[PDB]
Amino acid sequence: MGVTCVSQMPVAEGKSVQQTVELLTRKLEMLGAEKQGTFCVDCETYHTKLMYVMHNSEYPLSCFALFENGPCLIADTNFDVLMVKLKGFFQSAKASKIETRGTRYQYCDFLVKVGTVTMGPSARGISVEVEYGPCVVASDCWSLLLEFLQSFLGSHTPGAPAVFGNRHDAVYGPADTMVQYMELFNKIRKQQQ
Amino acid sequence: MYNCLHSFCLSLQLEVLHSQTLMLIRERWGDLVQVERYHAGKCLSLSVWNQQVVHKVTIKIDENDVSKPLQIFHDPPLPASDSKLVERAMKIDHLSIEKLLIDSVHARAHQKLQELKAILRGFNANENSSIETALPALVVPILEPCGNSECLHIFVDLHSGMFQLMLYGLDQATLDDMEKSVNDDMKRIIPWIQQLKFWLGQQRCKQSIKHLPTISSETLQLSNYSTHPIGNLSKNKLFIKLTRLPQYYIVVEMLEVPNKPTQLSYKYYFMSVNPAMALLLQQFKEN
Amino acid sequence: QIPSDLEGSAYIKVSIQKQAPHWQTKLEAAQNVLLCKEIFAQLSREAVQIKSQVPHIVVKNQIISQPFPSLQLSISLCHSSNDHLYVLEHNLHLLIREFHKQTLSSIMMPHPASAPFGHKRMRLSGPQAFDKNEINSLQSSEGLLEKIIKQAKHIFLRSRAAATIDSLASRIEDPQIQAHWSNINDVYESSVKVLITSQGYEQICKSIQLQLNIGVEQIRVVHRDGRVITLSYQEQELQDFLLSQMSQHQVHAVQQLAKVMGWQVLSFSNHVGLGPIESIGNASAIT
Amino acid sequence: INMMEYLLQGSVLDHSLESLIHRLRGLCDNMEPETFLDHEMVFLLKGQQASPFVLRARRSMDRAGAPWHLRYLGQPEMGDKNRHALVRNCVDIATSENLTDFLMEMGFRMDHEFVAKGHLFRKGIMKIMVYKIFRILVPGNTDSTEALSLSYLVELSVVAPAGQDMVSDDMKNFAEQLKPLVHLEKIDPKR
Amino acid sequence: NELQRKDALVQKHLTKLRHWQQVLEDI
Amino acid sequence: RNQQLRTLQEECDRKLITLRDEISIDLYELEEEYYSSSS
Amino acid sequence: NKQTFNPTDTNALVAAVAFGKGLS
Amino acid sequence: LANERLRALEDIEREIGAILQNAGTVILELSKEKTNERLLDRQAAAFTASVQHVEAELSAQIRYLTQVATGQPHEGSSYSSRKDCQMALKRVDYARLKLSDVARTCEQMLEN
Repeated sequence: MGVTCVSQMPVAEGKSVQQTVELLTRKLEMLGAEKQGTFCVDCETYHTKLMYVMHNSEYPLSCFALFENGPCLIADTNFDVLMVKLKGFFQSAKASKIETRGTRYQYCDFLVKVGTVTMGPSARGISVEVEYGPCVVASDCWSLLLEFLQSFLGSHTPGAPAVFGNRHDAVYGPADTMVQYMELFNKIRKQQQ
Repeated sequence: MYNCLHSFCLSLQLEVLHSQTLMLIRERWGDLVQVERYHAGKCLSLSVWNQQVVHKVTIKIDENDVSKPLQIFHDPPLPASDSKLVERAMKIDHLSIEKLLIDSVHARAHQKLQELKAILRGFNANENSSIETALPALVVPILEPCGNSECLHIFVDLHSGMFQLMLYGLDQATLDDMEKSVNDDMKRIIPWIQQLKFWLGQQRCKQSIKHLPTISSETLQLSNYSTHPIGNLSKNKLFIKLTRLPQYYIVVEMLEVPNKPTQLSYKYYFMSVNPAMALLLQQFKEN
Repeated sequence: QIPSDLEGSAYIKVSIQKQAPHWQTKLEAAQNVLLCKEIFAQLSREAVQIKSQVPHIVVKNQIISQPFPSLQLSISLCHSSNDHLYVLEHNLHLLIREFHKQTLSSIMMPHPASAPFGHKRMRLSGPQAFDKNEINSLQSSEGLLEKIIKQAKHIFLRSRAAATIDSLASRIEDPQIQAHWSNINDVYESSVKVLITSQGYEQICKSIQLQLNIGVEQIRVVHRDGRVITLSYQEQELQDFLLSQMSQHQVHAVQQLAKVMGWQVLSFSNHVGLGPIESIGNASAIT
Repeated sequence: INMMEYLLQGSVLDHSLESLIHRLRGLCDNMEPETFLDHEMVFLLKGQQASPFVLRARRSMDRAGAPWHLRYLGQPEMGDKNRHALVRNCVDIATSENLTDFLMEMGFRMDHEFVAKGHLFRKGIMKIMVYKIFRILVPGNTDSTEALSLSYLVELSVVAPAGQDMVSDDMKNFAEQLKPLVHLEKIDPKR
Repeated sequence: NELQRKDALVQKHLTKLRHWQQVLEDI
Repeated sequence: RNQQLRTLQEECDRKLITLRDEISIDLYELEEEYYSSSS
Repeated sequence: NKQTFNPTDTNALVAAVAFGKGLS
Repeated sequence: LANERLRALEDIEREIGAILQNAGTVILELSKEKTNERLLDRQAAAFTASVQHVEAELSAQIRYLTQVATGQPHEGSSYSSRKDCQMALKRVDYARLKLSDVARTCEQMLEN
């Protein structure tokens, strides 16, 4: 449960999504980040209100059920089986499977995951996720994340997701990352083009 | 009387050795040794260093010459003669099959270490590597004045026959890559040893400057780099930034001395820095 | 009536060398023999089959390992059938006892009646979402041999560090050197506090104090003034380190003495850079 | 894959209970008893179908930090594959503690709550639970409760993969090791 | 004085050791 | 039997821990004396 | 000879845990 | 544990009492004159009471054994606690030997 920040890297106005991904991972290989594996994020929507089922690679035994403004469930992987057991009350709502695939770089307690958002065959955007391991309280280490994002994003540097905006000493949780991913995926689905 | 009680005792010894091999296969070895043939009272034949991860040791009582004890044949090697080891690999007066297996495989591991030492002296006459025999090990030094560490230790795991390498401060990935390449073929040890010179050199620099106030690095990502003489240096360098005063770098370039293959030559430059730019470079005097 | 194969007395014997009510007694002795056979079967199987750094030799009832290059560890099951370190034998018994009790644990019980079965933190991994590292840390069966060899490595390294500190306290009398080992150890960690004070001025000169964290193959040094240096397992490194620290103490004593006697400290350089090159470390200077 | 639950069920009057427990401490594994105390609540989803979906949620009140538990139990298989045990399809899910609130969003409504307090033993794969079912009145409160009957309930359960025979026979033998004290049998859920 | 101080320390330590041997013998 | 053996184990461990603390204090005194010896 | 289990209690309890008979 | 076993011991003694009461009754009947015929009736009632309550105790214990028999070999044990207690005692013994050695070196130092 370290503080994370998820953002959309824009298209760059030219070239492929793969070339901009090559640019970002090249900058990361400059700064001293090392590859430590790959990562995948899956999101599907289920309807009778909409519910989302999401899977991270980082929490491989967990599945997250996101009710868009309601509460989040975290459960083990057998939750997927329950949806197959539901199957009449909650239809699968196909042509809305969405994934991000990429490599995860670690640079001194910073985890940077740069993925290509792929609705079916076509890749339609770049997701960038930066997790800061040690900090556990949102909006306190935010300036650290801002300097790291200003170091390698440069321009298009995001600012302050609304999960931070609940201004307390609230401990950040793993549900907030999947909330940010769900907001990003909805923005990319509405972006479409 | 001698024929009856000698034949019975020798086949009893073969039965004891077969039961011991089934104990070893069941308990501790397990597919590192396999029984090829067993004819009760006639012959036993075991297979070590198998093809899956080939070699054989056979014990035969001859159907003639009741005077002699049990006969041992190492039929795939017919191993090369090292006078102490092949002696011990040719007696089962002790009724331990594991001692026989270990002594035969020990002699083969000694032959494999000696062909490695032959490869190293083929690349470098006046080597100073050494074979230790308690475990079968080859200690090869990478830089010529060296400690007991900073030496590549090579072992042969004499239950599988592979090579296993050991340096002290190496990362595990490069050690796995070296082990895989050497266990593929011996003659690729010599490209690695040269690569292990420069790495070791950086260790001997980074231990040096640990008490002074510095930050060492192997890569310095500044601009220019293709016009400034700092681009026109070797790829084995070390950038030592002074931290009490930044914009000041001491650059160590490591080069191979041509005749001596186990020595390095250092060159110290003094860079200054402002998208960081190089500014100037001077080389210090040798002595 | 005890089974044969369980009579007599047996015990594990662990050694480090630099080299190449009547029925109650019977049943306790036979149970002890059974547990020693269990221990040695576990150890010998892990020696033969598990790939490890610097591999071992298992002959019949004896395991020989070389944890450090000058060191030889030997584990032997002495079965009587009618130099020894007790600590490792006792820890062997407790390790195999914990390895048994892991299967029969109350952590496998699911308090929710509906909940199936299995470990507790593996259940907590689902809702309280765990990373890769916590998941792998929960499920990592490290064998007995790795644990015992790490314990013996720490014992030998700690004894060498104590020996070098006491040899410097015996030989050198010019500053002084003290040590205070901690009360509490682990099986893989100890700690000292090394002072270096002059003889009659223990209030003035309290500026060089160290703390060494003797791990398994590393000695990690934390200075008083925020310098962290990781040495290696050799005993020349610690000797040269403490020699350089005595040399810096001989200058910090004069600085804090000129503080007392009212003299004015014109110049002070902790590692001076002019003059002859010193072999061990840098030289210090005041005026 | 899809795991199946094999059940045998029975009951035991409380004044003989201790002998049962002593018998179980002989036969089950070398353990102390567990003394679980759980709150179970049943949600249902009144869909279009004649059969509404059912879900069971358990919070282990006694142990702090125990994850909530969801259980979906399929309808029993009428096939005579395992003739001697209730063979059902079981989907069991560990969950966070906002579950009820989440289930309120999914369309689920509560049916009944009950506490269950008892002991827990195991034998290999088998799980023996001997518990008393406590009716909750004053539905929010978990303290206002009354015992449902004098008898404790005894369940012998094995959760394991689909099909997978020679399971119900071992449960038959373990039930027959208790047969003077308890009568365990495959009781159908109808009436 | 160093000699006399060393002997005083070892005597106190020896009395504590003998007391602890008498304690540990009684288990 | 289990409860009796647990009580014996706990008595042995309390004795050992108190022994370790007293020996540690003596070791501290001896270390100060030996290292600060003039010789 | 003495009865250790009442089977009507068995049916009542399994009807109480199989569905809501007796709880609500 | 001592309860049912002491019941078995009492039934042993009462079997002896049954045989002795048989013998005493025919002892009194063999007498030339047996004046205490009331005592003969008392010994007869003693004999029959002994046989009857021996039957009662043994029938009750066979019933109780029928209630708690299982035919299964009781997989419980107490081995691990004995093992840990033995390790604790050997720790204490090791510390005793080492304290003897330290005290012996202290005696060698103070001895001169």
